[PDB]
Amino acid sequence: AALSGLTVTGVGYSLEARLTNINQLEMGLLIDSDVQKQGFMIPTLPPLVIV
Amino acid sequence: QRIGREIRLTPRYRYFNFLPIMLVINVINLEEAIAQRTALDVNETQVTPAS
Repeated sequence: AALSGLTVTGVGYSLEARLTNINQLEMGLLIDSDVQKQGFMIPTLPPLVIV
Repeated sequence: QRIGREIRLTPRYRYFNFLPIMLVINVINLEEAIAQRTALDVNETQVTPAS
């Protein structure tokens, strides 16, 4: 009774394929380097004195 | 944007024609004549008065 009305059919499919080219036409992941340089400088402070 | 090795031939020639003389013969029904009995077409000189 629970299976009354059950019909099962296959609709479609998906297929995995990889394009192994021996010459290849992809650009991968580009690798670079950049330089960030900082400037740190040191001032004076108010004076102290005894008279 | 592909990589491959190729081998090429460069053909160079020409056929010229000088002599304006030549003959051709056509052969037909060669097999049938030897396949079947053939003999002796007579020019029967029709002496049975009709000519």
